[PDB]
Amino acid sequence: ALHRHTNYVTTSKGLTLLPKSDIKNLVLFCDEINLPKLDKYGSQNVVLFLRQLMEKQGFWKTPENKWVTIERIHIVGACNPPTDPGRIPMSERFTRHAAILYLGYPSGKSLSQIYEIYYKAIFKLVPEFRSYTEPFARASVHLYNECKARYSTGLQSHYLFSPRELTRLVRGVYTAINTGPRQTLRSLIRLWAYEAWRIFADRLVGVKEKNSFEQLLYETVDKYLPNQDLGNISSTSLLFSGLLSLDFKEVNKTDLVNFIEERFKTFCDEELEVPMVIHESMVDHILRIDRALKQVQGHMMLIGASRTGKTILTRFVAWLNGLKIVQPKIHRHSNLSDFDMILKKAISDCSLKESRTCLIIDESNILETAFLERMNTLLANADIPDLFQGEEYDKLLNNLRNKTRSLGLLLDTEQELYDWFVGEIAKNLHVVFTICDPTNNKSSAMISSPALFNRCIINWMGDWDTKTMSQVANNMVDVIPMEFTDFIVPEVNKELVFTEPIQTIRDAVVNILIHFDRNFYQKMKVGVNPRSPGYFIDGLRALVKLVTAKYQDLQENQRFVNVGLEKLNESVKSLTFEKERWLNTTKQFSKTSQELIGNCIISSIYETYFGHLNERERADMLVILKRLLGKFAVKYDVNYRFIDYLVTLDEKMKWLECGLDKNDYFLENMSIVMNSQDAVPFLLDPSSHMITVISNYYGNKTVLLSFLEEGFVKRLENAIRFGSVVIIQDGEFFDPIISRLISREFNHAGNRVTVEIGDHEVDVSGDFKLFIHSCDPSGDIPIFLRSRVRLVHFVTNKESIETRIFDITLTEENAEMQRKREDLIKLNTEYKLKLKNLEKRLLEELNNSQGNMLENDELMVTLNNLKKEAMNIEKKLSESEEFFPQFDNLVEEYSIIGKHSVKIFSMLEKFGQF
Amino acid sequence: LWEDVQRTFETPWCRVDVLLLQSDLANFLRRADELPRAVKQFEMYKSLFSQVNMLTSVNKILVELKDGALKPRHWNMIFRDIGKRQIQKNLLDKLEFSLKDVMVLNLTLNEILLTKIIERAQKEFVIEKSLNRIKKFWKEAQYEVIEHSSGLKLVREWDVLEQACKEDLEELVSMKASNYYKIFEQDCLDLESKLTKLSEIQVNWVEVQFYWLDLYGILGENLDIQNFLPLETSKFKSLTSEYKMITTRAFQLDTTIEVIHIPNFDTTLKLTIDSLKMIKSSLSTFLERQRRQFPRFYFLGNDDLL
Ligand SMILES: Nc1ncnc2c1ncn2[C@@H]1O[C@H](COP(=O)(O)OP(=O)(O)O)[C@@H](O)[C@H]1O
Repeated sequence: ALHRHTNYVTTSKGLTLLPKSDIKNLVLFCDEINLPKLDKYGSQNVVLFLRQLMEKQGFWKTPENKWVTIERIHIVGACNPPTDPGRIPMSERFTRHAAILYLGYPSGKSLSQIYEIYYKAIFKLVPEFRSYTEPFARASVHLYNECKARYSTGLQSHYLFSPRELTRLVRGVYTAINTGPRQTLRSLIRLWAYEAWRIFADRLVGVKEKNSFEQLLYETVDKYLPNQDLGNISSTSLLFSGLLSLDFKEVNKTDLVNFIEERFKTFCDEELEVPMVIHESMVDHILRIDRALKQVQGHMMLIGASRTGKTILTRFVAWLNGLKIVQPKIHRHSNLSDFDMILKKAISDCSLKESRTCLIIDESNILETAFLERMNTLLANADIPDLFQGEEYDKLLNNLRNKTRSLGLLLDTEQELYDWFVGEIAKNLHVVFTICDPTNNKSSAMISSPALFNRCIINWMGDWDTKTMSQVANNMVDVIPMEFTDFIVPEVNKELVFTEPIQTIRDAVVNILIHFDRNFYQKMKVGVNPRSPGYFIDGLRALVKLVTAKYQDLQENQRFVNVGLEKLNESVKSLTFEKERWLNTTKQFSKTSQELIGNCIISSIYETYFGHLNERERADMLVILKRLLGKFAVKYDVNYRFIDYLVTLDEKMKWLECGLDKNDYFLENMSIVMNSQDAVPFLLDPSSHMITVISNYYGNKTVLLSFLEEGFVKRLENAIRFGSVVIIQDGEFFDPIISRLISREFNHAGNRVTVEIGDHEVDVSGDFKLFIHSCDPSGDIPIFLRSRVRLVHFVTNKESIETRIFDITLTEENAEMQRKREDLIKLNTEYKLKLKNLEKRLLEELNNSQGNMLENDELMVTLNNLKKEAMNIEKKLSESEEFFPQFDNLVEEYSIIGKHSVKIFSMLEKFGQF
Repeated sequence: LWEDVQRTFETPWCRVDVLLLQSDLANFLRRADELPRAVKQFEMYKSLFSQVNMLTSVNKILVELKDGALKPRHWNMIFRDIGKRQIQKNLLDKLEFSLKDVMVLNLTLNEILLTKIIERAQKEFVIEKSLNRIKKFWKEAQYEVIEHSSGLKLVREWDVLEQACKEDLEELVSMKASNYYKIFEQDCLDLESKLTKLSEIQVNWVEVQFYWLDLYGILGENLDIQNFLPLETSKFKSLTSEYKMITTRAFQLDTTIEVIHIPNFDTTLKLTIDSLKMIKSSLSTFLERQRRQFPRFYFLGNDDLL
């Protein structure tokens, strides 16, 4: 930092000095002087360097070992009180040399005058309300005071208020008045309220504190600006934006939503394609991000939860304002030099070319504290001196000197050139941090950092509320047909319903999905929910595709049965009149079509949520989902089995042949892995027995990689270009270069689909699958990966004992009952296949028996045959009607046995752990 | 205008540019109406306007078939399966057919089969681009040469080319998984064969060069040690002479890959490395025989003992 303003010199008695470059004295303002961390032995070296500079008046060059005597350079530091969090105490050996001055807040009453001067300044644009300069200021000050007392650090660690908030509010009020239309008192009050919302209540967490701030705003307005014409001051009730008009005026909600939709469609088309749904919170946050990006040093920190839309929302808002989006393409083996080069390129584009970039820094786009320090230096100042120093400085000053000449402005001094450079960076570079969970150590360090927290506008997206989920679901379940279930409006409590009052099956579906998501997060997740619905969206998409597929299947089966019935009516033998009876399945179709939506909901929820659950958690949450379906008026197959419903016999035999176990848990896990291929599957298993199984499924096409080997980055680029299944042996590690592959975010063209990996664009064959595989369940995965990927647990938990001993007990306690249990379902399934087989046999035989007589003997004998399987089907159904009650009665006894067995095994495993 | 539009219809497809074609079609549309009614009543104006509207009706098709992925094989398939005719090979292989043929193919209707064949065209070009990149890289690769005290030439930076050869071999292996590999098999197989031979020569060469450097410090410099081991140094001098001739003839080629065509190169390097390993074993046995006579030499090592 000193290299720009200091000039090393040499003298015989004056071995190298480091004085001013100019003739003016130099004052080193070291802000946050007590912030740097201290070594493990308890000594922070930067403070000792400062003491050396103030006591010894010099230091030692580390390459050359020469005493450098600083000349007429003064040291002025600034520090928060040591009692503040993160403030390391300073040694008395350093502060012994410095005069300490305490600067408190300006008494709380002087703030009134200090900002009344600002309001008198900014009301020169609107003289008609000159007399309102004094009220506003007091109100503003009062607001600040209240927000300082209500929202303390005890609630949230980022609830730090200061007069800087008041200055931001005054600048916002001016920059809305300056570019706004002719104003009225109601308009000014609403404008001030909007700016107050954006300054004080953006960082607030939870609806309770937002409502508290809203009532505080109402009280302040009624106390200091007792106007009589005002609307609702709620966050979504007032919307100020210059996207529609050329001014900055409060816009109607409907026009804003229509414009946002018609622009978002174009953005999804011409830019990267991500099918997305527009809702009210999206519009509000688009306005917030637009306001932040519009100002000069507009940096934002979006603290929400994964899969909320923050990154793509920032990209959309940048595209609206014509900002070049730059995202650091870093990976696991990316060091500080790569980040420095990326920042250098971004700065060069920002200043030497006036590119107006928008650097989106994710939480995971920083790996060590050096990246965060680079962000601090870039944000606190408007430049990073460490990038441009030494000879690289000499080039920069050259590139400035040419460039500043091309703008028609003359600047020959180095200081003037660098000041123009800093100003261009400040007014052209916007940094938008996006962090998923703020309780993580990296994200907590990002938030608590002084430069970021003081320069960035903390916008707390938070997780989706029930209104946003209802809007998204309504816009997502409006594509699939539901004109066959014959829904009847059910009687439910007003608290249970989330969307508009239930009048159709679609509202019931969205209510069930929202309620199950809430219950699932209530059971699995504890305390606060830093997880935004990615399960909800994936479940909605799965339900869409599954309803479509199941209704197509039902249509095909109905068509087959109807054409068979027409043929039998056409066939005019003696026994076909009884196949008129056995074609009563047209009556069964009416019952099985009513339960289609319920079965599809259960199967989609099972595919999405239960991938990473135990054998008992799956049962409990399935019971919860069934009681939720029963709470509303949607029906489902009472004896529903996921394996039977989704996977067919052929696929199950293929999986068993490939090497999969006989467990129902493993069959369900494999069904989840294979059936759901809209998202990458993440197979977790301690034994690697699945890695071979998948390979056995894909023969010679399987390619095994890992995130540890050096050539992996290239090898995938081959497998991704020639269509070979990829299994990555490690998943706990993850280099974000595969990021654009984890989320299906491709660059389409005429007929070639292209994906960006690192900085290479590679063509996707279309035969390429990706399975991520992990071994240790103890290992963690990045929040970006975990919420995008279909996590499937292949572990053999303790609860696997609970069922397994049953299969032993019933084997050696009721041998006949165990024998009938398996063959009941086995014969049932093979009957549902072979009766259809015989029906199409009969149909094609009738096709071949149009007018012959000798051929009818085979028709008659097969007609008599089909009666046998009809009797067996009826007998099996009648026997099951009594077997299932007895089976469920018999389950509970051996469940009692297993309750003790699992505890015994847990004690044994704790013994083994010791 | 009729002469101009007839001339623009006869330009070879290998030279047609859509950017100027748009302006030319705009001019044709502008100048169609200004023709007198004598042209309008005749078939000349009607045919001209119909052909101009045919050209302007499809413009995505023209730019898609202007892509580099298209090849004479694809043009032959398009002509045979859509145009129902055969194109002269000289007219086809150079893509010099006129725009009238493109009109004949009727891009408006057969666009579904057109896109079906173009998709295959881009995937085959995905394979061909990797093949061309590998060939271009290995037609310009060369070692980095230095000269030490002796007249021998030494290679530096083995990795920058060894890793490239290994990665290219892995790429050529992985190309077999692609469905559209059959047409490119006859070239990929030969390229893989050449790269395997080059990789074997590289593996022998790095070891030969390393062992020769290691032994040059021991033998060939100190006269005393060569006197104690006359057979070893006598063999070493002949090895150095043969290696010098081999390396001079090898770097007289300006390309790394062409060493696979040098007569008796890989076997020569195998013999050289075998003889160097035998000389190293002889040194080890001599040093151990010296140490077993005065065992305190076990506290010194090899360089000190030498
Ligand atoms: N309104 C919405 N409609 C549909 N999907 C959405 C919506 N908002 C977010 N999503 C889902 O959440 C993801 C958000 O993407 P992105 O913003 O890039 O990641 P992050 O939210 O973690 O920053 C998208 O993949 C999208 O599928």
